[PDB]
Amino acid sequence: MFNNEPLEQIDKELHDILADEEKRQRETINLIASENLTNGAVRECLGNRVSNKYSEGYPKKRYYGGNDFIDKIEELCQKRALEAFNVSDEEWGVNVQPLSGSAANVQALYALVGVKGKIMGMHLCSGGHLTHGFFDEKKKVSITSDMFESKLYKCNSQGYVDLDAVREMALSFKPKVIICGYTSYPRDIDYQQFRQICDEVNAYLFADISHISSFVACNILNNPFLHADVVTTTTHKILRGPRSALIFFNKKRNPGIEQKINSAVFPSFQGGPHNNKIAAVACQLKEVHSPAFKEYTQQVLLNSKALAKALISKQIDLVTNGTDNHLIVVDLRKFSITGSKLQETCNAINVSLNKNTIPSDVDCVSPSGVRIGTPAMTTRGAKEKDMEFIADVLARAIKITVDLQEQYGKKLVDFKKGLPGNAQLQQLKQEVVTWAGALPFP
Amino acid sequence: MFNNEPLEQIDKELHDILADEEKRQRETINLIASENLTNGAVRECLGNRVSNKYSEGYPKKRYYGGNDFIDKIEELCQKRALEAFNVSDEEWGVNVQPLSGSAANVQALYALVGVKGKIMGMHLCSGGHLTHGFFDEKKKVSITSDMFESKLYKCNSQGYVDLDAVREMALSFKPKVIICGYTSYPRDIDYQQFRQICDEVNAYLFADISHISSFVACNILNNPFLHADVVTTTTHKILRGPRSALIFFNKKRNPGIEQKINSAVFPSFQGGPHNNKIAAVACQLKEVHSPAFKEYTQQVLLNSKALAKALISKQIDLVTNGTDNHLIVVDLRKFSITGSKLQETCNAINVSLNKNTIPSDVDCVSPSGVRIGTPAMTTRGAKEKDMEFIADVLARAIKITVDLQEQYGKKLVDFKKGLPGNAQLQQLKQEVVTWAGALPFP
Ligand SMILES: COC(=O)c1ccc(-c2cc(C#N)cc([C@@]3(C(C)C)C(C#N)=C(N)Oc4n[nH]c(C)c43)c2)s1
Ligand SMILES: COC(=O)c1ccc(-c2cc(C#N)cc([C@@]3(C(C)C)C(C#N)=C(N)Oc4n[nH]c(C)c43)c2)s1
Ligand SMILES: Cc1ncc(COP(=O)(O)O)c(CNCC(=O)O)c1O
Ligand SMILES: Cc1ncc(COP(=O)(O)O)c(CNCC(=O)O)c1O
Ligand SMILES: [Cl-]
Repeated sequence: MFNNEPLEQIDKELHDILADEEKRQRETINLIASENLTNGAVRECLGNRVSNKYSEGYPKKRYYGGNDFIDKIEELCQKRALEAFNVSDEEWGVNVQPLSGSAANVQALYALVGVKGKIMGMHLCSGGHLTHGFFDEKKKVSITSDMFESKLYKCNSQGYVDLDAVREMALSFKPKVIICGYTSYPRDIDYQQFRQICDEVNAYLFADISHISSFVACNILNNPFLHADVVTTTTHKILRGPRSALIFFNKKRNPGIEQKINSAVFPSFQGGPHNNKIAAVACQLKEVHSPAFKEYTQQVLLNSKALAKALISKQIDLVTNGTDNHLIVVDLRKFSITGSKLQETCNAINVSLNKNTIPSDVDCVSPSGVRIGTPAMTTRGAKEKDMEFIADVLARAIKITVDLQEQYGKKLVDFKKGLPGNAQLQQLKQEVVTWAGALPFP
Repeated sequence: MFNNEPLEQIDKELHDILADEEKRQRETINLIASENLTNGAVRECLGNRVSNKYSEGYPKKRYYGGNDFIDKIEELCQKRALEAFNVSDEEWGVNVQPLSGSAANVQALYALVGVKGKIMGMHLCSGGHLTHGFFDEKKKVSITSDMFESKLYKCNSQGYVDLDAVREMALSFKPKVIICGYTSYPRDIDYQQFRQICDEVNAYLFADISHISSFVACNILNNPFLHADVVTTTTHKILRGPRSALIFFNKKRNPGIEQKINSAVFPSFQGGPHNNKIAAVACQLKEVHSPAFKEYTQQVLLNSKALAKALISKQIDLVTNGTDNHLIVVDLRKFSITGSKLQETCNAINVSLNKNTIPSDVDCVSPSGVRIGTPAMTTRGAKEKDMEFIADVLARAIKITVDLQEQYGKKLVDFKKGLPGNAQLQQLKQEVVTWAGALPFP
């Protein structure tokens, strides 16, 4: 007793905006480090009827039957995750039901520590995620700072993790979990030294590798699996999967972590799984293991190294003066402009990037940087030669921002008033749209 | 640098299970009360490229830009939600980012009370959801029982909400939230009475209409908006949308609950929203408001009324001896078989249903009932006349179960041993599949 008209006919208002979004995405130099583009195969999963199914519990331990084919899919997804991260399904378990990275972290953290639980994570301003225990003085911003007791370590003035400060913190504060793996961190991680600090204080090692998952998979970067009790990743970023999360747990290092974590996901926090998510993670995970995806990951780093290089060739300062991964955080201080200002300037020329804090920063408001990353563009067929152009565009943006601030004022309200109608921005968007509009597009 | 190979050629392994799943669904009499089937237009959103975007924040207040088209998509969703639930956007707000009902409830609960806060909800065994503060003696099973201090009210032997008990409890325990709205409850709710007890104790009124959302929209059942501070609903059940949730808040009764609820969702709990969810919800919410969907909802109840009647005509006991909504809970005591067994008997014949507790029950294992509902089959186009046949199938299932329990014993695996190859179940399956396979399938 339903309507079966396609989306164009059924809701013309919506289909318009979705085709507009398509065009915007197609005609953008997308530098959001956390973004990517899924193929049609993954979206065919997310669009699949497999999501009609309530399948609470676990495969072979459902509450309902009729989950014959769902069980197979959940199992295939777990088979492939551990396969793809080169871990033995005898030493490592994986949960494939978490709905997103933020849910997975909260869930996994709760499993290890529980309420009033003590956790250590990197501060937001230093490159840590909200779910790593973020608070301001006035408010416990993340549940992770509220349902848990959280202390936060900073990076040094040069933007690097200070393992010394972690020790000072870990030994005195004495937490049950220490979190490593970050949201805007341009360098690789010394996990082994984290393992060294965790042992010293009997803490669990939590590695959230959401930004760098593919590197870890493709053995391009350090392996946290060698040293960590839990590892969480999102699937929608560099892994180029759907929006979802995976929780990995070392059965060997702490048996009965399986039940602990499998129950945190359900019934502690979640209800029915989203099978279309699961089905899509399955789909992307097949691709992850292939040596073709390894080419793509290498390409991401090649592009990032080249981009960093090209930005430095133009007298632009980077934090840590470079990158080990897919991401660069530009320091804007020498230019006397905010990341807030530059983000707007880039939006006007169809350049997606986000503002970001740096180490000298004191507020999440008025931050002195932007964060770019290469996974999306790499996916669109861009190579190292193309990086000079993006660098060129970012430099021009920066110059135009400096000009517009001089003409309208350091006040953001004022500044944006200078943005529309501007001759050079229209010129630059145009060049951007020209080049962007014609690259490969899943 | 991607593969655009379609699903059938990219991952043959997976496509097959999805094709198998598709077939099972097409050939099943689905009586899972919480299930439904989405049209191809809602699946077209879930598959849309809009999920590429990271848009942490709220519309007009993102942390990024290039959210021009997403802000519109999110805005149209909140418009249509408040429309559909017939509430004024001046009086009520809605959050459209919760990833599923359990996240929404956890989020909304937190917003109202926060850590170590006091909540009251119906017990699981009495019809309550896990997210309404469920614990057992041995463990706090839901986070809602652990990150909150929860107390649980039971229905009377008759299977109805004992409002006396709720006051006896609310006045002594004195919680800050009371939750009503249930997972397996066959009758309508007296919300006013709930409003009356909440006022006496200065508590919030939490109404979870996930199972009955459509009724309430279409004005077939009591309206919780008249009395409630928060209203949560999932969107994939009777509403027949994608898997997602809505949180509704009364601004006039509770000013500044907006920021409280909006910040609970992000950044307290979640990260990026899932814009395909949002896009799909929008799509369905348009459909919800049409006079045509009111037809479907009326049809649901018509069917459930007919099914109940038909079941009673066959000497089958229902809890509350009937239904006000889409769901029936059969009491199985006169037959001396558990729900668990009958579920198994039914899965064998492509009848999907679920074991459910009753008032006499004292364990969530070996419960004395099955919960059935009509939303899915009504979707297939079943009418009141078709309800005798389903009643007929369930009666026969119940009979065959008593036979198998007699032959192989009261123990589960033993009971299962009789299940495969049984002459009568094969005739009944065929019979099921024949009638089901030929019904309209979105
Ligand atoms: C009370 O809530 C808050 O104060 C905040 C919530 C989100 C905040 C934030 C602000 C900026 C800035 N400027 C940047 C972020 C990042 C960005 C990647 C977008 C961030 C940084 N810098 C880091 N490190 O982590 C993040 N997690 N989520 C988001 C949006 C961010 C978050 S501040
Ligand atoms: C430690 O975890 C547990 O004990 C349980 C988890 C889920 C449990 C459960 C058991 C049964 C049975 N029999 C039924 C449920 C229902 C069913 C609708 C599936 C339920 C009932 N009865 C109610 N009312 O609420 C529910 N929320 N989620 C699920 C699966 C259920 C939950 S018990
Ligand atoms: C370390 C980390 N963990 C989790 C998440 C995100 O979880 P969700 O899937 O719930 O958003 C992010 C992305 N953070 C935002 C960014 O990089 O832009 C992250 O960087
Ligand atoms: C009252 C209530 N709230 C929330 C949920 C489910 O939340 P998720 O969308 O996160 O699964 C249910 C369904 N519960 C299971 C059922 O009826 O089968 C429910 O009955
Ligand atoms: Cl989804």
